[PDB]
Amino acid sequence: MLRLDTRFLPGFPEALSRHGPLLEEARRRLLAKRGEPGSMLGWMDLPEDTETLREVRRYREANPWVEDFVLIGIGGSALGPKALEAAFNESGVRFHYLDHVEPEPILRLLRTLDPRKTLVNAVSKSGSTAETLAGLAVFLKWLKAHLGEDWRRHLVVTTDPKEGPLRAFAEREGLKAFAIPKEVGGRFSALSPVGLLPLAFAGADLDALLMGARKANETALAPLEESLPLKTALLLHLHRHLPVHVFMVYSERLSHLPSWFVQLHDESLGKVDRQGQRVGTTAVPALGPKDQHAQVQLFREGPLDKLLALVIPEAPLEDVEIPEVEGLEAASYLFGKTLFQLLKAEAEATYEALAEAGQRVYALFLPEVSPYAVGWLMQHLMWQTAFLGELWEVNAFDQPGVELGKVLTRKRLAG
Amino acid sequence: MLRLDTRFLPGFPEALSRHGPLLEEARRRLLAKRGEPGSMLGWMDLPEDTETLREVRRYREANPWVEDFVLIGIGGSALGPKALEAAFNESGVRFHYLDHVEPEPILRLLRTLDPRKTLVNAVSKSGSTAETLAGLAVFLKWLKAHLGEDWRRHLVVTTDPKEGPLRAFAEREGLKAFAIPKEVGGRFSALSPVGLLPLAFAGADLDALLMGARKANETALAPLEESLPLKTALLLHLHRHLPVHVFMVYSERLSHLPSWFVQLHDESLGKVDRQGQRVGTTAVPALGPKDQHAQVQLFREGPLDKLLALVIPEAPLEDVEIPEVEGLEAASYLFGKTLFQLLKAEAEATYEALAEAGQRVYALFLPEVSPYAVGWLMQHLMWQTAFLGELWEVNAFDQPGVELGKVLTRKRLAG
Repeated sequence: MLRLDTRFLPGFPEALSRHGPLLEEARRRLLAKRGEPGSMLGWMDLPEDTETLREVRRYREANPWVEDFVLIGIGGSALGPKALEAAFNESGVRFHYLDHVEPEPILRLLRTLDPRKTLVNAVSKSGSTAETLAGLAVFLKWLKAHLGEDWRRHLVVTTDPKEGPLRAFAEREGLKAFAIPKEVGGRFSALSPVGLLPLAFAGADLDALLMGARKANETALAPLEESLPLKTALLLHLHRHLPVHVFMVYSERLSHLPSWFVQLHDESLGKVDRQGQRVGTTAVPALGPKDQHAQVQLFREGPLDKLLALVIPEAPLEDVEIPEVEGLEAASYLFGKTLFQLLKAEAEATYEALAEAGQRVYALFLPEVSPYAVGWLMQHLMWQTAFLGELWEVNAFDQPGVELGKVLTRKRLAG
Repeated sequence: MLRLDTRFLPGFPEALSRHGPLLEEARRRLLAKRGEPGSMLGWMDLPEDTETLREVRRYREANPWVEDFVLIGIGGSALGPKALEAAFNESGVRFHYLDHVEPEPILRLLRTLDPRKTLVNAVSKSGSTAETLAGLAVFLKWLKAHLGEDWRRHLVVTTDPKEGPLRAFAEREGLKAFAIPKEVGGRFSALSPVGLLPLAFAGADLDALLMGARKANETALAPLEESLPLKTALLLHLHRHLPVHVFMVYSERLSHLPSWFVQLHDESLGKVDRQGQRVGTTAVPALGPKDQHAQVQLFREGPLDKLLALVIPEAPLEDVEIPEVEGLEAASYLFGKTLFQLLKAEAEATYEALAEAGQRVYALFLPEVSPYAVGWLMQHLMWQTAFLGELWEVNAFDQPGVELGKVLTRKRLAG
């Protein structure tokens, strides 16, 4: 059960009632856009597509030879997969993310990977993302050079079902391809094959992941008092006057989740509203307890300009008891305790410390770090973001600001 | 040679001139503090220690059996090492960082690493950091159980030369130990054995790293016009009221540098000044070009409340030509160009786009990503930060805010 804790924000229950109408209206506006072509709300439906999932799995089982999975993708095509694979890799398959174009790290891959054991997954919604095309071209030459005509079995594409150069290339070469639904933006595509394909090779429980996401869907359409997504949307809305929103996760397995959320929040809400005003808060990634040794100092004695969300697990999947050390008595207070016990204590300690310093902070508790709880959390955050899009009167599903950089890049490349 | 570019900040030359006296005094105040025990300015001298790096090299050479290096450390004892090792690993030795206490990831390491090929490095300045003592306890049991009498050779300690439980433990057990100078704080310890030891096993050029840092020391003492650290200190100072400071690096090899800077900036300047006021800006990490697909959208159309610094390399160490692909004509504009050429184009393009959007942005150019250039950059930033400590009238070398969390943690664990 994903649980919202606002022990340090006493006025919330009342503020929720007060803003009930506003929230109901924001939700009404969003839902009224479904089915409308181009509204980009397809991410709502991904958790219900259990058939594509079985298809992804079948393909994975038909290719047990894969030892190295090279995902050539950037942004929405990489952050979700990275976040999920780092947390649920049970298969031992090695994942390499080409979410950049710096030559050296890529040459190292070409020189250390066995072509016969490598599967390249080119991922891009439009299929024309510059970085991905560049990386693909490099890996294609490599594949053909080492595998001859047997290269095609080593390249799988994930892109729009009909449009774009990747789709066309896949059709032309008879390559296996998965689809990113037309109405699903890259930023909201984590639960589509974008995330499902690599997770299948990672041997994660895809069914549990989607089960969690479907539960989040239920909370999104539930009565206000049970609509967690609307509650957290309100929390951010009520603190929209604070420029920074910190997303801190107390888990190493979920070390890549903060980055995924930063993109979700930043790219969705950093927009010009209906009123022509530049809006959006700055999402800042953090991990616990490591960031108690990097950013907490600032949260504690720096400006009171932040709204902090802490994601805390309540149980481990497999704990470890901290053993006694002869000759190291200074650590005796730890002996007998478990690592998760230390993890949880630090999370609770920091949560309190942040509140004691006057910062506005709340927590989202996860029963444990599992596909079910994480799928719930991610889908929840996508809903949160979508609702905020209504409350802030912006288009939460586009990204007008990234176009110029692409044009200027082409210019400098050509002349 | 590091290069500062302020092409999109036309009023900077006048501002530098006008604030000349202020900057000169900030520098004088900092330098006047040297010599005085407890000033925590030992990081200025690390580049001139031409004895310790030899000792580090000899130790490494005497242990060519290491295939896996497990660094148990957090915050200042982990970020510097991660940033450096990720950028300069030439040996292929696999590094594992215990900068957390979540049970599963650690259990995975205990079950997949070969004890005979593993070297454990416990790093902590105080020697009593909770997370590190817990991680060490666990690995100690593991080492003893699988290595017998030869366990001691697989554990090396990096801590204060005289204080703390780690120092005492190392002397009691006859373990190899390296020293973090008394006057060197954790977040300023990257060029001490904290970073030198792991870098040695990574096969990187330690000498070049310190030489580059020495160059930065020179710039810190140079005439104002040539003192890059005082110039960037001014830039951050002139935007001290803006809540956010983005640090974006256009390199994958340096993917861990932003995190290192965030701790350096946040923990040092997020303080209560001498007038009792809360000060400090929020450092936000970013990587190029991947963040053009995640955070740039917000920088482009969101609030103009940031000062952005872009770190851009000017040359690759080894480039890669993007090969033409038969059947992928939509990518022909990339054929013939190189990966670095693309990287550079995107960096310049984004730098300009950010300025076009009205954001206060500047760039720091590195000749290439090398120990020399990066050592220069890191030392430059430490000076920048120390100068800012004077300009903002705060103690940039302590961290009062993290104590409560530790106290509450012990309280929780006890009961």
